[PDB]
Amino acid sequence: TVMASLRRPKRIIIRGHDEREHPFLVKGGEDLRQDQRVEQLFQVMNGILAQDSACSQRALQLRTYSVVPMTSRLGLIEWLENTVTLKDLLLNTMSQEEKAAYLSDPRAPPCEYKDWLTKMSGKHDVGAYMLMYKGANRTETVTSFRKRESKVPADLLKRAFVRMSTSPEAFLALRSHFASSHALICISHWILGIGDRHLNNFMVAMETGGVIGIDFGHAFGSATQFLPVPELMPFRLTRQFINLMLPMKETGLMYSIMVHALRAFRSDPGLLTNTMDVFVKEPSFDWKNFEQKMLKKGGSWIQEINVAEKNWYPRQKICYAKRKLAGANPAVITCDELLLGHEKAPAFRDYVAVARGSKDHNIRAQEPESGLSEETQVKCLMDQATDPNILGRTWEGWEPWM
Amino acid sequence: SDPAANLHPAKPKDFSAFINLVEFCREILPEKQAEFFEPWVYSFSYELILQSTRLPLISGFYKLLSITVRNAKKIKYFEGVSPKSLKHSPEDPEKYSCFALFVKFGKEVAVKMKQYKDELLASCLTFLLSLPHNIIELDVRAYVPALQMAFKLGLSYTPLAEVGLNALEEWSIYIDRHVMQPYYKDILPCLDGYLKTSALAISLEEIRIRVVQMLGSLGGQINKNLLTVTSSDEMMKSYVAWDREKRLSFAVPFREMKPVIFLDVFLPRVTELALTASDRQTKVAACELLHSMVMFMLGKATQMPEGGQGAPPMYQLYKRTFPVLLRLACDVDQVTRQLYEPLVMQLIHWFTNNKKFESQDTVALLEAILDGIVDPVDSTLRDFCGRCIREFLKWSIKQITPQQQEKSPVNTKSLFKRLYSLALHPNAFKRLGASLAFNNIYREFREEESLVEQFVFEALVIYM
Amino acid sequence: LIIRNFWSHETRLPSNTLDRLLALNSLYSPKIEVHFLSLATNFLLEMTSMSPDYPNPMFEHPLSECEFQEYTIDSDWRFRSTVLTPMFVEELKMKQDAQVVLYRSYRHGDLPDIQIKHSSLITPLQAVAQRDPIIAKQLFSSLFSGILKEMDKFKTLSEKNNITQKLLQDFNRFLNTTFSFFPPFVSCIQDISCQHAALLSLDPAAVSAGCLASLQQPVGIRLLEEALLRLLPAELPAKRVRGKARLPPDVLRWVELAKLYRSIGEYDVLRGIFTSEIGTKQITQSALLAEARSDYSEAAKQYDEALNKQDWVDGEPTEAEKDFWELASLDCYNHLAEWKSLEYCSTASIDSENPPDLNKIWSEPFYQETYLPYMIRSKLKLLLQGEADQSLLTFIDKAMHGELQKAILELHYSQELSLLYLLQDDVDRAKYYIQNGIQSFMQNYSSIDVLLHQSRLTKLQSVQALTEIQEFISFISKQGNLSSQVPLKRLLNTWTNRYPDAKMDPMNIWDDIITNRCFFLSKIEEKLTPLPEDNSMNVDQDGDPSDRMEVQEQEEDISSLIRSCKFSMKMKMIDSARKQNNFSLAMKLLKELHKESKTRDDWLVSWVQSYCRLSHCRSRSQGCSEQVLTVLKTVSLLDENNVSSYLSKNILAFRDQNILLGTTYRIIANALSSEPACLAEIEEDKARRILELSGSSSEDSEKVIAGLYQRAFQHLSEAVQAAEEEAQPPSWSCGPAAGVIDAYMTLADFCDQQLRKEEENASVIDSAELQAYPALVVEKMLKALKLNSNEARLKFPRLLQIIERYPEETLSLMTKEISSVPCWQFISWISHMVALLDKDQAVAVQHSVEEITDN
Amino acid sequence: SQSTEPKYKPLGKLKRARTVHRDSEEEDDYLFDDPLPIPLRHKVPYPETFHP
Repeated sequence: TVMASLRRPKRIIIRGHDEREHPFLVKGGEDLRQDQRVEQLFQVMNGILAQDSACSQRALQLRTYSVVPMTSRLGLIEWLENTVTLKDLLLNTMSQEEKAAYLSDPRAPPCEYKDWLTKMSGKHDVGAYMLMYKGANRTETVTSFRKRESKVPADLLKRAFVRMSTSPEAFLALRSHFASSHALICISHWILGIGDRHLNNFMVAMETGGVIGIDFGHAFGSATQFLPVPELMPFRLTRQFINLMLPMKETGLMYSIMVHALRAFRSDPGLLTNTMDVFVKEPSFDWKNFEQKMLKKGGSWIQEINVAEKNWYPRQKICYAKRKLAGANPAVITCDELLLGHEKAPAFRDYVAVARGSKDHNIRAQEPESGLSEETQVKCLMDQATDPNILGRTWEGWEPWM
Repeated sequence: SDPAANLHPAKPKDFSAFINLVEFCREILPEKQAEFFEPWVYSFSYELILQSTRLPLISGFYKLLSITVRNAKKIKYFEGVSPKSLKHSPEDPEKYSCFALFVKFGKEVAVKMKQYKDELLASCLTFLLSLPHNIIELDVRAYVPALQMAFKLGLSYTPLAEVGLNALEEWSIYIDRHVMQPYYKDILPCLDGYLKTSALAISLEEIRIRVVQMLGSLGGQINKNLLTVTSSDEMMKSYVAWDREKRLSFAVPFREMKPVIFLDVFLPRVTELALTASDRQTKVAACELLHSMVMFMLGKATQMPEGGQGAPPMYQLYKRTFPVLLRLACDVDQVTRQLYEPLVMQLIHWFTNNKKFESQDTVALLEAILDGIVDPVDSTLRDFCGRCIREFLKWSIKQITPQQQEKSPVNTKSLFKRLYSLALHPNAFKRLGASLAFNNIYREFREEESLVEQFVFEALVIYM
Repeated sequence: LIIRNFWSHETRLPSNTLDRLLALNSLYSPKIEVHFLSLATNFLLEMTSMSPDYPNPMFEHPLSECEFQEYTIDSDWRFRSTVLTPMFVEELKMKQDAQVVLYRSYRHGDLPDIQIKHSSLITPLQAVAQRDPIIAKQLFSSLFSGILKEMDKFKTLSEKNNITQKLLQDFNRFLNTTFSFFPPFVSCIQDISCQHAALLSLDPAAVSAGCLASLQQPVGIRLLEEALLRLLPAELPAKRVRGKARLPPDVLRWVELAKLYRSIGEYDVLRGIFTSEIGTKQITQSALLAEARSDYSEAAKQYDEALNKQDWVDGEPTEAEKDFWELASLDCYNHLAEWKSLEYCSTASIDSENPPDLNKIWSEPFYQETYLPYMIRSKLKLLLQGEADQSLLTFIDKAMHGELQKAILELHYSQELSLLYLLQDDVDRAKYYIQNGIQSFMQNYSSIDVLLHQSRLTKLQSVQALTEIQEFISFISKQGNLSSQVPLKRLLNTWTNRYPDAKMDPMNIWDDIITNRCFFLSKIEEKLTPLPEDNSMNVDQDGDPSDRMEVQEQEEDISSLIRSCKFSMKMKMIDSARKQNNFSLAMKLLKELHKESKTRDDWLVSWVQSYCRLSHCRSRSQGCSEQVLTVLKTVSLLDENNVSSYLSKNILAFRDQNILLGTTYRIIANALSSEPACLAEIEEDKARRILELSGSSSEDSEKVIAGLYQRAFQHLSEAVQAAEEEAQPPSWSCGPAAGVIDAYMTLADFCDQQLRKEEENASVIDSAELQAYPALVVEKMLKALKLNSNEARLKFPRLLQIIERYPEETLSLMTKEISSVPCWQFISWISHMVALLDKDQAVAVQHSVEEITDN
Repeated sequence: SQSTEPKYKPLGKLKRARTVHRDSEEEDDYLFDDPLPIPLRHKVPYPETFHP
């Protein structure tokens, strides 16, 4: 079976001598050593979470699948059964009238975003984002982003979970598992500096509601330092995730899970920091491998010529990871990444201002640059994730509306 | 494929004599403290094991062996043979030979008991769970599934529950904790299944009391494994909707208005009651209502929709319903059997018709039959699925025209190719299902002369 | 049937098929609550046959041409049991008149028959609804929804509003007037209210009470959230209405939702609800943060500060905030095992007089639910600890003089009654209460859904405690176990081998188990006192104890064994509490054990090491100054000759004490290096003590740090030398290897952190003393990897990095030492080892890669 | 002595224990080793309330 996705992989089923079937995904022309190393990092994270009492009392574990490279151009990836893409679930939840209008219709948010980029910047390419960054105001961006958010149904995840479940108990269990898995994934991805979290990089377990993260191409600020359109977001906490907990707020279960996981991670960081140090200084992780990977896939269209140029320094990535594993402001870290990568740009000041805040509506701009507690760090992370100023200037493929 | 099927004793009087002898030995043999049974353990066990090996379908040998092993434990016969071949015979070679013979017979019985059922299974489980703790301490895993089956059947058959409880207590008390620790997550879920029935021969109240005491005595570091199976895999299942949309719209008639209700919200509980209900009246009512809803589903699917939209797709619903119908058509009951076997035959005849063909509904029916024929637990369902495959081919080759077969799914060629794939599958039950299927088709296969001259050498090579 | 036809007749049930629903709603009594759904469904569906569309067939066309034959009737035989009978073998007094009945009709053919009567679906639906509560529930809900939706088309707005108000009043009456609390009935009513809008105004108190009684908390939670979302009662915070005493309706729904979520066991949602909605002050947020950080002492202090404060600049807090504060302070005192405070708090609000009258507990329902369990638990714990007071027992006896109070005491606090009687002898009766407790556990566990993990885990802990209670009762009820010492030895071994989970069980379970076990040991010590009223009279009368003091001098009488078992159990509880990040409880238990710890050398050294471990764990989440103060308190007990005398006898305790002291010195040095002027920030005595402990002649801020680092390295090296210097047998399977692995990893981690600190910042000093660091790291990590340490296995690539950085120091050392490690311990880092083959520093891994290639 | 005719057997008091003095008045030698005692809990609401 050919999978309808990027690079068009294929699914094969292997019959073992144990009288069982083992589905696998065959990927050709794609190095997968980075994925294997990231899975090993997640296994180390799982062990650290398992040895902590507060997280063990809630069973906080990241779901890890198997990645095996057999050649520097071919490998095998374990196939998860009874799982679906988050984007696919959101699209299938919508009715025919809703789907056609978002999918194929003028004035739709996928088209309104491009129309707004054309309006605030006389360009039809990647430079429109740069011109909008230099030539737009916070009020206009916030109002336009809210008006664009208002055009997408506000209870897609809730309606989907209602439709799958048969009893209120099943709905409660599915929603709780989804929220806990997403919070753990968000905090673990922020610690590892993983970006490019669009709706096709999340897989939902349709039987239990769990969430799985896939397709780890960027690591340690690669989406904030090397992309033509930078990603100033720690993780994906969009309108649908907030609306899933309809009567309550994000300062409850998700906040508690993130705080507990961050407290577990920050205690004795030696094992984690050493493992990511061994990860970051590798002879097979040269800039050539990164540019080949980013060239093969579309992403933000990094192009054959890179404006940010080669600034690959493994010492800075591990230093930033160690800094954020201590008390540090996420806004400071992303501004440092922007300074490292986007120094020779005409919108550097606007990048820094948008990523830092305004000190009137953001809690992360009223805090010091270091020495933050776990609760304050998680609060700043949520504030930076849910900021309409940052979310209204993102890449079109990220889809900040959903 | 069931071994103890369509088989009768040559001399019915000898079986009655053996049953009377076993029942008499239950009362007489364990008497007198077994002081006098000391020199007869080996002489009894060897002959009983030889006769049981020669005749593996008689439970009386297993019962007699059960009395034999029980009397030995009061004697203590197997308290010093655990080293086995480390020392040849420090005290007595008879005890060592008896130990070795007992070890091998139990492992074979555990391996062979997976196809038995009813009385023969209850006797095999009792015999294996009455074994001394040293033999279980050798390999725990081969005896685990015996404990699980004994507990599951003891949810409805008290003596098996008592035997399993005693075996679990002995294993937890005498076997070392380090070796028994990994298996508790496999054992405790069925005790949880026992405990869940507390809302509704030793009566079940004392069985639940003993289960509670066993759970408490295990300790907090172990009894948490009581929740290992739950909240994972199947336990989440059957809690999800069969279809994300609603297909069966029913307009209840009244003299004033016609309110609309949906009958697909009743389907899971109705099928569950029709399959497994203790009371007979609710089972009959559920079976009748399921028959009515199957008729309603067929009529709604075949009805030309009044609206501009197409026919309502019943693929998801048919796929959940068709496996249940196959199970119901081969029930231990006879009202259910004569109610549902003609239903399955009629469904095959309808889905093999000229009108309803080359569709996903026939595909769903065929894959349901072919999945049932590879059931690794139920053999009656396997037989019935073989008979369904015969009927399917017989009505597929007749109803269709000689034309309208090129590039058409659900054909003779396609059915053979699925059987050929099943036959080459490394799993043991897939090959068994393919062989049973061919054994049910060959009468219809040999009649078509044109079909034979192209389907004999390939089938011969495939089955060899 | 006669009564059914009487009620279905006209002038008693209108046939307008819309007023009939209201008539059935009015025709309800709590006595028939079990069968009410089936009765109402039968009454609704009985009028379906009066429609002209009932007799005619449903589907007008068959699937194809199929001639149906004469009706086939199954053979109605007499059922027999076959599961219990001999196999391969060859009365119906009331079953013959209660045979299987049948409906509809059948017709065989070569195609299925879809041309069926319209009654062939209606009749079996109601037939199976009458014999199953769930099917009746679904049928009633579907019929109600359909009738409502169809009446929406054929009614005006005023009539629709009137009938919805009538339905809401009827549902409020249903929820308020019931005693059986049938789970299908309340679930049906609440679901029907949930799927509609005008029914969303259902009374929250009745919903909460019904869902608490019938355990339909998910249904109640769903109803409350849709009521909070879809209603939008008021969104004006300026309070446009006139000012009055009553609390807002939305916060009442929030309180009920919080109650349901607390009952279901989800404390994170409860904390979020109290943070975002109930809480309106700044002290509440800090108290909730302290509670979430498991710092119950600070949270309780803040709760009392908020409760006694009498002047508010912002404004008077709402009553919901105040009762939440009181309940949370009660929970915090329960968590801290502060029984004397818990008892006051519980008895404080009953009366203004100094002695409270406990009878007023039975006055209000609010007092019974929130104060009674805490008061009972605190008084029982105080009695079981050894204190004397009769208030609880007088209250218990006067309450069981009644019948409702006795019933609701027996329903929940059956274990407490068992312990209370067992204290005051009465061994015979307490068996009845413990059997009642076990049966109530069965009922409560069986009444909980399988999708709720937390409640079943809590009930598992409860049944563990109840089983231990019953086991002790069974042990004490027989006089044979009193004689000799073998049954006491068996019980002690079982008790020390059966422990709660350290990482997974809360402190309440440990507290209950430990208190009950200590009470049982006290009772068995009191029972096994010498028979004469004067001590040692029987001892001098008989001759056995005279010769037992000479031959059996290895151990002492039962008192010494009981004391040793109590000490070991309390130390295990202390370690569990330290692992679960509960520091105040650990401090309390450590002081209580200190009272009598200094009577034996091993007990004293174990207490000192446990204290030091707890203080080391406490230091992690504090500032540099607090770190320094904590470990400065710690350091005064590991440099004493009185315990060094015993440390000279046992080599394991010496190694552990050296490890702990090295850890203390490392913590001091790391805290000082990460914050200059921290020594100046603390008083002169502590600074002088740190200066003396440093051992540096200079008075600057760097020589002291260097001296403390040197002392830490000296103590860690001393510990590793003590471990290596034949401190133990080879000890295969790594039995006592935990301490050796700990010493290896502690020294290796200290030296590795020192090596990392030199690489990060540019070095100006020669630092020639670090030449022994990397070889030490490599060698000790290799022995730790040999001893099967997971941490060394995940820290392996650091050794390769060290080899790359400092080749001539340790390349040959690793090459010699890596050859003895098992080959299967390098599978995880196989990629690094095969990518380190074309480099100069490859000789070390050639043997390993050859070994794994061979295996 | 009032055991009573029925099963309750309500107990007037407890023969067991009743010890008047428990533990050393010294109550643990080292103040420094353990942290200051938690403030004693204080509460003074208004009694005789209806549904508080």
